[PDB]
Amino acid sequence: MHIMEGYLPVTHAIGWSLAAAPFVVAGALKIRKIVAERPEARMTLAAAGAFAFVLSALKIPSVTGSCSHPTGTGLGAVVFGPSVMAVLGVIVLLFQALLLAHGGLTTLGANAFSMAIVGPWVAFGVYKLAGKAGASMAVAVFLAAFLGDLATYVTTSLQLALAYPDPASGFLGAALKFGSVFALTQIPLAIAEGFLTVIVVDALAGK
Amino acid sequence: MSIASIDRVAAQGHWRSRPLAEKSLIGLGFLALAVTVPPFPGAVLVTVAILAFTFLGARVPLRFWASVAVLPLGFLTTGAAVLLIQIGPEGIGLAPDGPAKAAALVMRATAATCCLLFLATTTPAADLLSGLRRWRVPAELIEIALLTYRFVFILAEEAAAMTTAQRARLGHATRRRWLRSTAQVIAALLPRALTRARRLETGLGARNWQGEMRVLSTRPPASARVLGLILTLQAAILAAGVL
Amino acid sequence: TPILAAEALTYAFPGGVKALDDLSLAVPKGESLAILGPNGAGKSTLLLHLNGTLRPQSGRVLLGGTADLTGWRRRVGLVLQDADDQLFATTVFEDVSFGPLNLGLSEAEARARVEEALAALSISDLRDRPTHMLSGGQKRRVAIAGAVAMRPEVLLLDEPTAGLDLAGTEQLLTLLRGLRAAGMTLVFSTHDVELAAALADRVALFRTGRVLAEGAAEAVLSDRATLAKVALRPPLVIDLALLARDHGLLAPEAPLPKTRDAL
Amino acid sequence: MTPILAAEALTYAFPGGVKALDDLSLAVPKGESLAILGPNGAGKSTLLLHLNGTLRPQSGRVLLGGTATGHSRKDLTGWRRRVGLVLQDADDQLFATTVFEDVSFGPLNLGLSEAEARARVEEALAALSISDLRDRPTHMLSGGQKRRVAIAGAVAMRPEVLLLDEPTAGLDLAGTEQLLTLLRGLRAAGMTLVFSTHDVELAAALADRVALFRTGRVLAEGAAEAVLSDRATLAKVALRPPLVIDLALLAAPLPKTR
Repeated sequence: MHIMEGYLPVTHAIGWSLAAAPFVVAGALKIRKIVAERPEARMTLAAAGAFAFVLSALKIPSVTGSCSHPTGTGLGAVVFGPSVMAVLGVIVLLFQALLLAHGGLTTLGANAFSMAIVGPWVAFGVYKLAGKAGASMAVAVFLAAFLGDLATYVTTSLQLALAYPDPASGFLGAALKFGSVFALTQIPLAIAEGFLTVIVVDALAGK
Repeated sequence: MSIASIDRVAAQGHWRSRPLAEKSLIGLGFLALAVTVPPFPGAVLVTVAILAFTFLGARVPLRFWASVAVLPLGFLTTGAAVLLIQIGPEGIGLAPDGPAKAAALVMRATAATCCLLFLATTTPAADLLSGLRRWRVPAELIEIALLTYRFVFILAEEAAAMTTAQRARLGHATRRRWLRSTAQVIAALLPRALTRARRLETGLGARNWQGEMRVLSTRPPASARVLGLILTLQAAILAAGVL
Repeated sequence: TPILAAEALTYAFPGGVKALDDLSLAVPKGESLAILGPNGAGKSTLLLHLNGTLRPQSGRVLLGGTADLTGWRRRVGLVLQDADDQLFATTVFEDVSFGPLNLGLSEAEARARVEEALAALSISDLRDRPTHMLSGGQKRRVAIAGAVAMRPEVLLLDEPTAGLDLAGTEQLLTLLRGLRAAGMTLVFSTHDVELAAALADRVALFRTGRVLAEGAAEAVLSDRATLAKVALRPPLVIDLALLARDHGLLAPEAPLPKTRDAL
Repeated sequence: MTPILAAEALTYAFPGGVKALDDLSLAVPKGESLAILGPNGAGKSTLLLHLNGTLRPQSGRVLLGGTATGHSRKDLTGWRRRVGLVLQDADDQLFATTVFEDVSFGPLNLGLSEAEARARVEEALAALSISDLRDRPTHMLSGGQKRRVAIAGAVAMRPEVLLLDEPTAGLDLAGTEQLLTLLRGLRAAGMTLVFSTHDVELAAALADRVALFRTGRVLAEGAAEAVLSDRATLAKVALRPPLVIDLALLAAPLPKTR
């Protein structure tokens, strides 16, 4: 799900780490003011953070025989703010790379674009519109990690198209492909955690 | 899953005492190369360089890391296979020159990942996070990030425990049961966290402060000695790599 | 004959810590086994191992005398020291019900196996308590109840008196002892060795990874020398009564005062 | 002479709630080992919380050494420097990526440069016999060890008074006894020990005088001599005596005639 280490060309790694920069700075300038406003912020945030990582290190039954680790994108959406997530996603992503050895440093920032910036902002629009579509809190969370999980698998497929066009079919070449090779894999996922985050948001209200 | 294995290794073998200053060069340097270096000449002798450093320089017992290492290899087996392939208005085919553009992808990544692995086996995530002291990233977010690393292992522990308890009591019988359950470990992990935050704040208020977080580190100062030496080596293996 | 055995265990954590180093162990039928030792000795590892929470590098356990386990966990339950990790759901009934129901137990058979559970444990309704609203004890009791609701042959649990008081300890002890009375095979691990004698009659000393001594609940607690290896001393009186006996014209030792008099 | 930390009332509860800390003005006399006692729900964990300043009681004032501090803000910073808290759960005062990095928090937001602070830390680490646990990470520490650290990080600042809260919780009699030493050693250096507990025999091992309370007021505050002992006095609270000697009708750390 994450782009592994140095699987991006330096033009693009830095390419995306400059298209993330404007959004990392954004959140980190309000994290700036939250900690300025209320200094214990260092603790609610860090705890928010250390949740998502731990969340996504856990395992979940896939629709299919797969056994994937969820991706807090949808769950961290309805609870914490998206932007706040902009910085945290980056802070979570380090450890998934530093510890799980599943991320990557060069790609971190490429990753941070889809999992911290695209995945989330999208996960709200679903949520809030399904909210103003009249749908129940039940589904407005489900579609939110689902469509939201998609928005990664899409964005990460597109960054792999951009950095690896098609030998033949030009741009969209690798698109549908990547869109298809990681397409048996994550749409078990994007469905399962889509329910997972309903059960999860289930218990939250009740406590 | 997770990942107290790697963390504790990174704080128990020969090279964890010796400065962050230069393991974050050996690491971040050779990383930078592999991505940059044209591969066939390049990331081949980089790999053997960082690999030497990893197993010979800082003997790391694994040897066994590849348990750590492999988790990547299932992801790119496909990525590489994409390049192998495909497409047009024609059912069909292998690409012209797939197996170079693929084996040039492998050697680049594996290399950069051995750079990662080196960092992630010898430098503890904590150190690397204090290093951003010396570049931009303002103090706060380092404190938070040093604290996020902290709660990650005082939530990992309660999570293992919880999963364990369900797992008894037969957490595990159906599959849907397993999902259901795991939710009951994630749902039941957010407030525990938030609260664990606020008993932190009261606890620290002991000292005449709750926020801030200035700490004193016990790392050493990598003398500009190994500085020069390492830097030269890398720049070399460049030059030669760009040959 | 053994109900729960263990081959030279071998399990170690990283590269490798070798928390457990070739330790064979055995558990008889309807007992009270105290795996006595130092703290951070990872007795807990052994326990988890016993309940199929862990597979070792090299591992042998045993059932009715022989090497899918949803039979295993069934036969043998578990209660980890901290209660709150073990109590999931909202009210008391849920936690108990959930275990038998987790089991194919139909509404009406879980109906009546949460039966003894609450009773035998001595919680008393009310019922409630719920997910949380007390201190710590009562919680230990409910979790323990949860273990028992499931056809258990063997009960694995660590420190059955950690953080608890003496009154709490006394009550729990009484219940555990009674539970012994139902023919249950209990296995507990403990700092406090008062607790051992206050419950065990077979005691296995646990060092490094290794059961260096076992099997006379008294013997182990009277072989002072053995105790010093793992840095423990014998229970009060017995230690005294060893001493008292040395000076004391002493044949037998009794926790209630046995003191000689006059005159 | 005048007590070093005496608390009025002090008074406190939850708002919209049952009692929290009636008016129990316990006075401690510089250079002893008081042992607040009972099995909790009494709120010893809460008492301490006012004796550092964590909690502002609705009414009560505690006066440190001779007179009364200006809480609500600012002053407390001073109070803390004098008075120290070691909570039950060691994971509530350790953020603390390694041990050294933790302890060293103290003297740094305490008022001191870098070299001297390091020096001070190094003192406390040896003051709890953890100088060989200096640069290994906290969550990789046995339960006892991390109290020793959260105590170290506290004795790193130099308080006169050191509050503790259940300082033997989940320790084996080994690690319990070798603890004892390390803080008898502290009072011997001159530090006022104050601590909640419920295993009674501890106060029979470290305490000079003992406090007793249920409800919220302290009902019994004298020597552990004729506290520990006067069972009836014990009686009102749920407990019983340490073993000692059963009868004195003839005519804590083991002695014996026989």
